[PDB]
Amino acid sequence: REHWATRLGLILAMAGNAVGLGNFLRFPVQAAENGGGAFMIPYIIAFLLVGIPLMWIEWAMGRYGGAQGHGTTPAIFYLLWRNRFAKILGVFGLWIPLVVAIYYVYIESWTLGFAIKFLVGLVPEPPPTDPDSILRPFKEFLYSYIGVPKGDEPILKPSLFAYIVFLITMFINVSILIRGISKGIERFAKIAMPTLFILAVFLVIRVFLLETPNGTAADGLNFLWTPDFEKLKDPGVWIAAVGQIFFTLSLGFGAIITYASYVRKDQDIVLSGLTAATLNEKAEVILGGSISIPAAVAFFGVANAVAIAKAGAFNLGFITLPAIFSQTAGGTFLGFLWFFLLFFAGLTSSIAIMQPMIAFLEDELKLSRKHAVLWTAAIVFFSAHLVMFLNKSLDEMDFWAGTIGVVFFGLTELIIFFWIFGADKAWEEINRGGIIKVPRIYYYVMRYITPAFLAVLLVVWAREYIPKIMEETHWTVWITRFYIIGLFLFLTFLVFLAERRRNHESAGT
Ligand SMILES: CCCCCCCCO[C@@H]1O[C@H](CO)[C@@H](O)[C@H](O)[C@H]1O
Ligand SMILES: CCCCCCCCO[C@@H]1O[C@H](CO)[C@@H](O)[C@H](O)[C@H]1O
Ligand SMILES: CCCCCCCCO[C@@H]1O[C@H](CO)[C@@H](O)[C@H](O)[C@H]1O
Ligand SMILES: CCCCCCCCO[C@@H]1O[C@H](CO)[C@@H](O)[C@H](O)[C@H]1O
Ligand SMILES: CCCCCCCCO[C@@H]1O[C@H](CO)[C@@H](O)[C@H](O)[C@H]1O
Ligand SMILES: CC(C)C[C@H](N)C(=O)O
Ligand SMILES: [Cl-]
Ligand code: NA
Ligand code: NA
Repeated sequence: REHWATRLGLILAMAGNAVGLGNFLRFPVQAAENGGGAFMIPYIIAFLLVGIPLMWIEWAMGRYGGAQGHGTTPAIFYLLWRNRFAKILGVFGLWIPLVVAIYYVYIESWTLGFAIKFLVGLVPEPPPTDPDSILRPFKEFLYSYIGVPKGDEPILKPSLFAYIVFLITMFINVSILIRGISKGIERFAKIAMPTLFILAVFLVIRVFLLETPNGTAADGLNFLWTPDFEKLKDPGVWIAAVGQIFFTLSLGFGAIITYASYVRKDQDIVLSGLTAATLNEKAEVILGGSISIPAAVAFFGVANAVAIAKAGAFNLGFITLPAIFSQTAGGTFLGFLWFFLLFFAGLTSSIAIMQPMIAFLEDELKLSRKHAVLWTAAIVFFSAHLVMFLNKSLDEMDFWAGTIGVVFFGLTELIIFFWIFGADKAWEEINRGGIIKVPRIYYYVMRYITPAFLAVLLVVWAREYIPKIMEETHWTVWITRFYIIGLFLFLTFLVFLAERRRNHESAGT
């Protein structure tokens, strides 16, 4: 089996797994929509009660499976719980990353396309004072790129440039993955992560220099870091916070599990897992939190900045920020640096959510790496046509896989590892070879608190939010639901073929 070559390479690869579009695009919007500082308390609590403990659990499961030649959940769940239902539950650990990859790589390609256009100066020219006259051109720029519907039909018409850039983006992902764990992902991470940190710090510094009649960057920081205990009683803020913690730490996506399956059986995962999680949180709350919101608040003030965040998931990052930058000397190049930052952030993450399908094809169907990467790329490329052409398909996938699915799967993997496999065997497995030990209090959090927390959250989700999503949506959501259910059936069939192959192999040995 492949292994990470160095400790630093492993840490930077896992940090790159985590530090993505989630830190720079998703976090600011989630925080802004939910009262800034009012979001942060639940967010910190969720990190401590869900993020940290689940990170350790996923590292442990991955390392445990890898020692036996398995990096994905169909096989790993079965190793933990020898029951056919384990294998079926395990399909989610392939299905989630695949469905998320389908839309995530497309959004990642937008950042490459924008980076290129900002670099070469093919960007809107706002008329030099009224905000709308400054934002509108950038709104139109994004809408023309992805082809937002201008009429009634729920159909997208991406530009030719966007489509070609998606092809290039797929090619770049493949070129890293096809080189494997140590020569591909690890090597790339040693270059991308420092570059990413440098760009982000530079952008924070530039943003902190912003001052207008409407405010300063510091007003943005105060908004985000001022506690509001009157929201702690709102289930919505908790659901938001926990969802962001899952997405941001790559938890419940089977991706941490697969990366950890390349860690040697003896190697520490306690300090390593904690460091990766901690690096992600610094990049999220310090870097991600200090770019978009402070820029927006400085130029528009808090109320408007909040209204912008609520407008869409992409307004703040693809429209508002570049518009703000355009009003400053060298602002187009600053826009380039921003999109280049997002691209590297996305790229180090998308390789992580494609690796689970690759590992499954290698481990369970015995494909060569080359064929496993190419088939994985073909499935993602093909499927992405749904997200590229059908309005709001992206939103549906992000909900079922990227939102509900990961919380469900996080709870599932915890129950399988800490309840069925056995809490004490699980604890031993986590701490084995640890440079540090997990604090004793975390045994009780993992066994009792975390699962209760998640169960309650999932119930509130199903009761107070999913009814609307099932009944108040346009009929075209069933196109996406049909397709991703078919993907689940296809993956279950592959797991069935893998057990048949194992049966035929064992009969020959
Ligand atoms: C069922 C269809 C399977 C894959 C068909 C993909 C067809 C891609 O179509 C392309 O879309 C681009 C972006 O809109 C346009 O720039 C090009 O005109 C067009 O060739
Ligand atoms: C990184 C290299 C990507 C090259 C993609 C080329 C896409 C060609 O796209 C064309 O570009 C023309 C000029 O911009 C436009 O007039 C047309 O709308 C468009 O068809
Ligand atoms: C679900 C994924 C398949 C949808 C993408 C199909 C691509 C359709 O392609 C379209 O064909 C039209 C007429 O031929 C042309 O007007 C456009 O150039 C082109 O975008
Ligand atoms: C997955 C749903 C989105 C698919 C993209 C629809 C692209 C619309 O393209 C349409 O294709 C029709 C059939 O070829 C043609 O009759 C029309 O010329 C054209 O408008
Ligand atoms: C609910 C999540 C709380 C996480 C914070 C744990 C802080 C670590 O707490 C420490 O743990 C050590 C090892 O058990 C003990 O030696 C110390 O008594 C204690 O200070
Ligand atoms: C799906 C995950 C790989 C996403 C990544 N953790 C991010 O924050 O963007
Ligand atoms: Cl374009
Ligand atoms: Na993240
Ligand atoms: Na990343």
